[PDB]
Amino acid sequence: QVQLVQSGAEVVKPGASVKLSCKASGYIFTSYYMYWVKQAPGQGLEWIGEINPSNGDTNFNEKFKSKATLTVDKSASTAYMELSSLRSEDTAVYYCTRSDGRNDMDSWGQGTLVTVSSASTKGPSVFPLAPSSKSTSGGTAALGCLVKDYFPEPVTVSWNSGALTSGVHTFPAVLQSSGLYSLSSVVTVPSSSLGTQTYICNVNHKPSNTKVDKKVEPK
Amino acid sequence: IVLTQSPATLSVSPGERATISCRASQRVSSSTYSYMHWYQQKPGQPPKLLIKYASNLESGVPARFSGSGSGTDFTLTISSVEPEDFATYYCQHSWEXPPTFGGGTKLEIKRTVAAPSVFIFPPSDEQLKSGTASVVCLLNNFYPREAKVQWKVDNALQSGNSQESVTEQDSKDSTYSLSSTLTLSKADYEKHKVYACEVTHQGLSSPVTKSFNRG
Repeated sequence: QVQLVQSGAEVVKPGASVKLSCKASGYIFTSYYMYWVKQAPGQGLEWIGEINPSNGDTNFNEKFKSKATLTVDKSASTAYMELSSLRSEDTAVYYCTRSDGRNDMDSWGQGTLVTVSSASTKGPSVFPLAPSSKSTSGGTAALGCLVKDYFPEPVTVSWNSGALTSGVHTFPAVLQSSGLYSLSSVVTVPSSSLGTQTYICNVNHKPSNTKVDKKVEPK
Repeated sequence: IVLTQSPATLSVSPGERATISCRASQRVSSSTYSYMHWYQQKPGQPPKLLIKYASNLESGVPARFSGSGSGTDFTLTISSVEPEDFATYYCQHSWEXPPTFGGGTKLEIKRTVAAPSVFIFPPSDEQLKSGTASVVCLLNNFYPREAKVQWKVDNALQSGNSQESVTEQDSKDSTYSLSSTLTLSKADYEKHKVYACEVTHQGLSSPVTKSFNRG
């Protein structure tokens, strides 16, 4: 399987730099061009530029030639993009994507959200949303995790290490009055098996290197 | 090169044909081949390659997708829409440097009216220990998106101190879910008795209240 795994979200102070990585596996790294692509929030997509990992040859969008610096480590099968002199308009999801012929872009990393802000990174607190008599409905129980007071985005939430995905809703974040974000992740399950199944939410906030697993049990 | 996608949004029922357009500001075809590609972006995911060189299905992509066109005018077609086709669709040319992308078409999926199922969650004992009380009201698997949530505390309508968030359309059933969270200090929380989420939605003939008594 072709895979591109990107580095984690980070907050960057205005004016500073950040260096993003893109680890390639499942193919010969030097046999495909690596592209990088910007997607601003709500926005669409902009090509930043290209690197040929066999030799380090690059080309850039004129729009990004002063903003972006591209390199590789062939022995780590990893491409890098360094973004310089970061401003507000640079807050965006950045993708790496491979191109076999400089035509289509056939495999994509998962994206790195770069937030440009003077505000400090903070990890979330995680609290259970326990299933109880007030969270049942026609043979189903709802349960969840409240992920509160983090910065910047994003948080990810899985259930049972990714084995529980049916019926999971991880809501879009809200901006609190504090300037910190919060969200909940919920799931509906059979009320019959509240005694016998185990539900754990796996919360990850990469900007603060914070990981919390919370077993959510009946109240 | 500027790629202009139309329409901006397209609303379609499962089983029906979907057709979206991408116009290039100049020609992106040689005499034999066309350098337009189409991607699908589902929420939180990167774009995924569907079609390359105008009409070549990417391996692994379902057969309901096709593409056509030459010169400047290109189309993507879903022959028979599935609910999992909820997505934004982008075109991209590879004729000149730099490659550029269109502004996207958002595909919305129509379905029948579904009333929300409503669940309420008192604050955890953990959270209360830290000085704050979040009360979460969940509205699950409803359609259409329009819904109203009001909080009542000892029957009194609350005027602020809540925030709502709505999901995107579900990829399997095309519904929405919504969370409303009421946030109070522990001290404010403990001065009242009854906490209620009152939910209005067109699939309900009168508002539905879910409540609990503190303790």
